[PDB]
Amino acid sequence: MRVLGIETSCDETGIAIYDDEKGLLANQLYSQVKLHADYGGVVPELASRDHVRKTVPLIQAALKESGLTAKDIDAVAYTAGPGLVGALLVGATVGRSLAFAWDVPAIPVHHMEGHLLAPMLEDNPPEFPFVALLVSGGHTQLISVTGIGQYELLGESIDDAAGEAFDKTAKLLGLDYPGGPLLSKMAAQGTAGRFVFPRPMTDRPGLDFSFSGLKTFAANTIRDNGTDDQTRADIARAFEDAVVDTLMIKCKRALDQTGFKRLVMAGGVSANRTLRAKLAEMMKKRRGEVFYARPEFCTDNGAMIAYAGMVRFKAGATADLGVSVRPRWPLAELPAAHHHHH
Amino acid sequence: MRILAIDTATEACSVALWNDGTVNAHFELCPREHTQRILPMVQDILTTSGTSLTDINALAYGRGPGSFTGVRIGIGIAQGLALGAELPMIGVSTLMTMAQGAWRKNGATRVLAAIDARMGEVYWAEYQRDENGIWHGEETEAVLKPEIVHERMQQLSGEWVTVGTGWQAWPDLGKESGLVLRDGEVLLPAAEDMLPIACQMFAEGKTVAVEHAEPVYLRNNVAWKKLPG
Ligand SMILES: C[C@@H](O)[C@H](NC(=O)CP(=O)(O)OC[C@H]1O[C@@H](n2cnc3c(N)ncnc32)[C@H](O)[C@@H]1O)C(=O)O
Ligand SMILES: Nc1ncnc2c1ncn2[C@@H]1O[C@H](COP(=O)(O)O)[C@@H](O)[C@H]1O
Ligand code: NA
Ligand code: NA
Ligand code: NI
Ligand code: NI
Ligand SMILES: [Zn+2]
Repeated sequence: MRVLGIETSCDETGIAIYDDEKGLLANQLYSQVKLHADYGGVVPELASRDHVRKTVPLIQAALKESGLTAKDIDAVAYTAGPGLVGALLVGATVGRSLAFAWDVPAIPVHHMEGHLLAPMLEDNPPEFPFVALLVSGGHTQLISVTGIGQYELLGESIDDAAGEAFDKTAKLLGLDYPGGPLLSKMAAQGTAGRFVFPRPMTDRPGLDFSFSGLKTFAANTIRDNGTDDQTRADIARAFEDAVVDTLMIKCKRALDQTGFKRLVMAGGVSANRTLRAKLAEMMKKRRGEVFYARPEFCTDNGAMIAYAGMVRFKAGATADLGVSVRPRWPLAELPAAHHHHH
Repeated sequence: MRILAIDTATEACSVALWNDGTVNAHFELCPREHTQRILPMVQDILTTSGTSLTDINALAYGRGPGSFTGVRIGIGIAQGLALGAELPMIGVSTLMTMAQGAWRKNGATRVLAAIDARMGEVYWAEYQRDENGIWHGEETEAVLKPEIVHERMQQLSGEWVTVGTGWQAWPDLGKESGLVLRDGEVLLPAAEDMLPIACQMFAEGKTVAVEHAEPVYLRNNVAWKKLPG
């Protein structure tokens, strides 16, 4: 069985082909970095425009890369949400009509479920149950995962997602949009403990997050200190260390509250090297295991969609001819289903 | 041939099929329902006409202008179908489709097409049909403020037919233009009126492969101001 997965939820066009026996047969990506860099954020209208330009040639490149023809595709899966309504509609309209013309089932996919299942594309995938730390640009959530579509929300951000927080602070540091990975490289050149940022919501018990207060602490440290490369790197490190320590403390609490020995980390921020190292470090001390996707499957991609597409197709999540997108879609709303990973 | 036409650029949702001699058409008002209605509409017209997607020679699509989302639904569906069934694509102007509609209804040969573009502007076009049925004026397509439409109207003469939502939004648009204006009785584009334009385009080999399909938005200043420097 093969599934063509389509990802167009934000500012990245991801196309992939997943074989349930052979694994991933193609993976294509177009990032809209250059388009949104000038504006310091994602302009939805420009994002939807670039998705139209890139969707079909990336479908074409993925069939060429895999040496596959139409008849080799068993189903078409597309991100139906969450994300930008305009961006989402491009992937979903192309995907639904392609499925119709190819005479194959169409699979609307939850983008956060794709992120959650991205470690299943690597060797030694996690077994159920596990705690999932979904940490991207749009979301920051803690989920108790007992199976496919059995997602209990343990905690979430009350304000800014860890992704937005990384991007907002990097903007203050003069870095271009999105600044999350650049702030990380800048942080590696900094002195440990030069500046100390707070670990928000770790004073009292609970699994909810807050990161807005960290931007404020960064702006106050920038204004009150030296303009040089070294002071900026120390600021970047104290910011990065504050986020990672907060995410680790919350994960510890989630694992202690659930009693689970498995931690899955996914979403764009799960590409962060300091976070991958700290969570791996914590899991070894607890005599548990950490699971993550390759850094390129942490950020928005088509591989996670063709995989979750394969899972939802075997579960029976098929769409009729209507095309529908959900800019907001809770992980709790997804139906319980079996996991046929073999 | 066989040409399938699709349009979702405005409040309307339409499908049409030219089965060589035969025209099967379906037009409906779809506010807030385009994505729910367009594929069942494509399937119905294929069922009705007794044609299969593989037996279609070209896919004609509403290239725009109009609603940004609407134009994209059109190109998105059309791209999916053309990629899936390996079909060439024909991008048809929604302003020219209305020009054709006015000719179909009452023989209008001189059409001033105006779509409400929102933001106080209209998508404007001056279309003139020759003896062989070709609409001249594709070069006049622009997103304009009513004062600039007035200026454009000052450089014209004679009798013209008005078509589109821009005349509905601005009924005094042609006031003191110095032209003779009659209602074209066309408010929205219909996929049925894309077919004769597309038949002509196919014959002339003015068809593109699915990767070359392009929308015509006319309005491109859609972003908030760029960062300082
Ligand atoms: C469309 C929505 O559903 C939405 N999608 C996204 O937010 C795009 P993402 O690829 O999942 O995550 C991008 C975020 O991940 C951050 N990031 C990426 N790599 C790094 C790095 N090494 N270090 C730190 N931050 C990093 C980056 O700054 C950015 O804010 C969502 O998943 O909610
Ligand atoms: N969330 C959405 N899901 C599906 N169709 C949509 C969505 N947003 C807009 N559309 C369609 O696009 C048309 C034009 O959108 P607008 O430019 O906002 O007037 C609407 O009348 C809807 O049929
Ligand atoms: Na096979
Ligand atoms: Na068919
Ligand atoms: Ni149906
Ligand atoms: Ni199971
Ligand atoms: Zn994402």
